[PDB]
Amino acid sequence: MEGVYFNIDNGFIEGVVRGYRNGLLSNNQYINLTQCDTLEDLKLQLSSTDYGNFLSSVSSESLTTSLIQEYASSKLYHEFNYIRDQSSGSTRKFMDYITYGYMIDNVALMITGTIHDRDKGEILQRCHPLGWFDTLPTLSVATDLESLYETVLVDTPLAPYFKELDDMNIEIIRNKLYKAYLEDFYNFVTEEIPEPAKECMQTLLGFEADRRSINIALNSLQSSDIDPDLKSDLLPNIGKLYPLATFHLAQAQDFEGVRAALANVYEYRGFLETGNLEDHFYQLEMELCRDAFTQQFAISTVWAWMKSKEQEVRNITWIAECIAQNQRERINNYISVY
Amino acid sequence: MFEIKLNDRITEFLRKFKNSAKSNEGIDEDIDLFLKRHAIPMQSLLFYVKEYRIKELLKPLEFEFKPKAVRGLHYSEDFKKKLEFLKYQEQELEYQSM
Amino acid sequence: DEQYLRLIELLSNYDSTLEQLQKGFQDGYIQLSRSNYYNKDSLRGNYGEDYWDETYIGQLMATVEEKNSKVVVEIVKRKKQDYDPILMFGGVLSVPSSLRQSQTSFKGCIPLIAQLINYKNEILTLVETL
Amino acid sequence: EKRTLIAVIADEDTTTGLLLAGIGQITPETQEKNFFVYQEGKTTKEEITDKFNHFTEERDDIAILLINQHIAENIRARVDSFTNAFPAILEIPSKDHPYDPEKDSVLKRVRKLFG
Repeated sequence: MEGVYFNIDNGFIEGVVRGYRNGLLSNNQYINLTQCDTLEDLKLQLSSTDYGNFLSSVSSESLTTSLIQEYASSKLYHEFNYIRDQSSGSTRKFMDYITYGYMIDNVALMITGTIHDRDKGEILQRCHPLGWFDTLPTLSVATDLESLYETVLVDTPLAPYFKELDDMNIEIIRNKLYKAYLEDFYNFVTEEIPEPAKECMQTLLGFEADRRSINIALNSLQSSDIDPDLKSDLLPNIGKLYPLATFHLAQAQDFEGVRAALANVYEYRGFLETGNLEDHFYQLEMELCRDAFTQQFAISTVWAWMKSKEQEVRNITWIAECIAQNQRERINNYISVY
Repeated sequence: MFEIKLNDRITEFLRKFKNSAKSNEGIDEDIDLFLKRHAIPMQSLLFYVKEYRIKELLKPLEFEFKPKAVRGLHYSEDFKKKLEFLKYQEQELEYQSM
Repeated sequence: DEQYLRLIELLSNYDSTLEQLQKGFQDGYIQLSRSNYYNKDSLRGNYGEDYWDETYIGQLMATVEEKNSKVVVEIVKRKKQDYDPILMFGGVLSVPSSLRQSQTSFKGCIPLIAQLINYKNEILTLVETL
Repeated sequence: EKRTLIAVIADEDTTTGLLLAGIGQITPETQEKNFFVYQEGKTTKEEITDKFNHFTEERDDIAILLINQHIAENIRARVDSFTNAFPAILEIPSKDHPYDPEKDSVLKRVRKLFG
């Protein structure tokens, strides 16, 4: 049974992460924030939640929505790093993998800044704390393929995923990196994570890979140079769409074909039919995470917490935008399942 | 973005237009609302001037700008008290935690 | 003087433009904000600093005519660096569908910017004339 | 007329919007950084005035100087002192501070006419 051996290594971690989950803003707290009508009032109201005084260093006048988002995300990352510190063995590998996605994001950001004529010194101020690694500034030697895996990326944990350098090439490299990383992490979950967490993380990673696959399939229609072979190379092999719907998406070269491919899958049909697609993807993610919190002795609770807290940071930011911009007529467009 | 204040020239010209080419139902209603609103859209003023062409253009200009939104108007008194308590706690934090 | 009536009309064309400039930005910002939301596909999150490219030569160039006492300014395509700016944010696969709406609003603002500059200059010329 | 470039002193979000519009970070030739990213609560009047002078006096190719209106309201005195025709200044609305006609020089100047 899961709880028989889970609490040997992950008892404290799971308890603390469950406390963090208890700290997620409930719909009532989101409504109270929504009632706020200025950024300083939002800061006061947000001090009453588990966010506490995270904005104590910011004066009421210096407060801005970017600072709110940055500070909430810094709190989230400090909490995640704390949970990672207490982690060991398979749990530590699980959290390292969680950070691998942000490492890939940081690689892409650094190379995009490099082609964009921004020095690495200033770009490191933008890199996520989770994705930091030693050779991060050394990877972006130049705007050529000799960078990354050729010189420095071999020392990074992303090295196995690398098996010109224009903006389009940058995005293709990033999407290939996510594809390989998601496949590798699905494999690690299947081979090394206990059964409840195994299935929960398998479902969550299937949804993540499907979100990607769908987004790439839809966006590559916009006069992109990615041929269907490259698209097939960009779609992960782990999603709920794999292999039938993934193949249909890869070959489809029109919106109607993509919609037909999605209609094949029960879990996603209806997402592309109506409403904003990203809203549907976020709602599905939140429902999956809320389900993931019903399982007690599962390390998926960590992932479910991260993607939950991350969503929270968006919501608190979106409200902070609508309050800042006086766009109150859409202040309720956030997703909150708690 | 802004209307024209209903100065003496504005009031006199609106009264004349009420019994002039601008005596149309819609134009007359707009003029009456402006008199109630103490200002008229200046595009409507130009339209009335065209209709008359009468009165001179010189006048004591005063632009009625769109009122600034009042922040916190929809706050409930309970919400106001909650914000006041949180503000008091934040003010205390500066030295209680020192 | 009858010309004052024209001034009012001029001001009207200014006022409407301001409102058409009040929108576009107003919309262009909120969709831009809604693009920070939907940040999963973004490189880092908020669209802003760390996304810009100093190597980006402006796609838009403004020409000053100086053909009369009233200064007249126009904006056109600039005469590779001259690329569509949305690609700066990862425009082929990663930009949210709302960043495109934000770009549309901000582009729609530019002709209004040129118009507003022109009307401001004409109003100042008339003010100095009267 | 050689003036063919645009200069902006603005907030990060307004600058992002202008970049999305098509304005570039540097001039087509002899490119130099033409964007000053004003930050609320972290920039004194001196810096804003210095960059305004940089864009208005030097950089002869700058036809248009787009300024977020709150930045101008911070340094309204310097803008009022400024007087030229080759470079044209235009206040534009910001994310948190929409365009405010009560802080527009044209409104006051026209009101001074009394007609």
